[PDB]
Amino acid sequence: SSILSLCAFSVDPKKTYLDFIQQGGTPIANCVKMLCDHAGTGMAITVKPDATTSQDSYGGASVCIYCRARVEHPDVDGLCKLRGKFVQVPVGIKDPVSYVLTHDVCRVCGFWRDGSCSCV
Amino acid sequence: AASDWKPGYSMPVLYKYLNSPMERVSLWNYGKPVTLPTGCMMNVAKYTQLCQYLNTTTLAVPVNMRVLHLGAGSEKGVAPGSAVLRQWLPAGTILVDNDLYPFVSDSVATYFGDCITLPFDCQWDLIISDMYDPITKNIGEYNVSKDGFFTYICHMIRDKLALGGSVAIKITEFSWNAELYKLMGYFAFWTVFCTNANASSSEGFLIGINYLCKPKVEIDGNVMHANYLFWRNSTVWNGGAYSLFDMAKFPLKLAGTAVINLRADQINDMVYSLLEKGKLLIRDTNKEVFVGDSL
Ligand SMILES: Nc1ncnc2c1ncn2[C@@H]1O[C@H](C[C@@H](N)CC[C@H](N)C(=O)O)[C@@H](O)[C@H]1O
Ligand SMILES: [Zn+2]
Ligand SMILES: [Zn+2]
Repeated sequence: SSILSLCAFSVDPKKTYLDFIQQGGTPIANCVKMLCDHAGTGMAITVKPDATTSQDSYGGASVCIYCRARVEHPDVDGLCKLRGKFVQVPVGIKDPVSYVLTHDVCRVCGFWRDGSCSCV
Repeated sequence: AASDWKPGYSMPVLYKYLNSPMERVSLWNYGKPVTLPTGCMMNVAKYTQLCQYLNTTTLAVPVNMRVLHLGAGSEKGVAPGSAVLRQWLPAGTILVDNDLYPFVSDSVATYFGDCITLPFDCQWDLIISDMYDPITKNIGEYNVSKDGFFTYICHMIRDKLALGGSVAIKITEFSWNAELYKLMGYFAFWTVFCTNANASSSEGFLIGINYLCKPKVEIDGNVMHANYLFWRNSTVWNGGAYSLFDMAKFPLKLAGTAVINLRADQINDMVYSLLEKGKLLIRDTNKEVFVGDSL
């Protein structure tokens, strides 16, 4: 893939991808969407699929720009937060990589900070 | 058809007793009349249906289960089967996978290369293979036993699989091995499972449950594969993915399984009945610690 190779050549894979989306690029494909009972609580990144009927659930590594582009993650001492877990996004979404890159997980309740988190 | 709603089909026992001649497979259903739930990759459906079948067996499922997944990569560089296994297996299960070519996976460790060079020397509780090489098959007029990665699979069963462990090995009409079939005689139970989603394919999963390390039955591998093809030749399935809408019970439950580093001299009558129930795995008990496991 051309965009993944551009991302891997660049200092900031996230910026490179998001700029590319904004410029008309077509989203990363082949994200691994799981089958689940959609009876989950709806948290963002979970040990097992946790989607509500409002969400899709994805294999974490397949929606991680750094994993997909084969470049080191931002924290070289740590481990990818997505790989080995499952990522819940709105059920329609066609660009799950973008969604993951532009939202933040509340660190106490575990939901996305996009109107699902209720803390503070 | 009602049968479209199960995860798939397993070889009827009677076929396992036949002496079928080897013949080409001919399925009645090559038009592939099955739809997949929206946005769903074929191998996600396939692996999910395989795990649905394995949910009905006496799989030994302990804490710190060791699972090896060979042939986990795709041409698109992701690992759909490994994602399903990660969803399926209990939290804290050590899932390690492998493929010839680089790919990105939700396993705790991935090794790129010939499975033969896999650098881990531990004993495993469950080995899944989807390894497959297209049309680089043994040429000739005869469908004969193949020796590729199957040689390695047989070696892992003989030396690197805990007593009580299980395997599920992808085979097709041409991609099969006679010794692997014979080794299924060393398990408490063995079958071939064909997923409903891929019913239009000779693909089957050759499954052994609860390894005993002793031949419980004697299987001529060459005859057995012919028997499997004869079964595919004398049954007609629509195919289907309806079982994928029943996911409430999907996750594999801890089975009530103990791990004991028993000696070969302590494998008595009780041990064996425990092995056949999925209640006991015999191997070293230490937690295998991988660098990439969030511990
Ligand atoms: N000796 C071998 N060692 C390791 N992998 C192999 C070997 N031979 C074939 N393979 C792999 O078997 C795989 C067959 C694939 N169709 C597997 C699809 C994959 N399981 C999925 O979830 O989509 C290829 O990726 C091969 O690289
Ligand atoms: Zn990553
Ligand atoms: Zn919150």
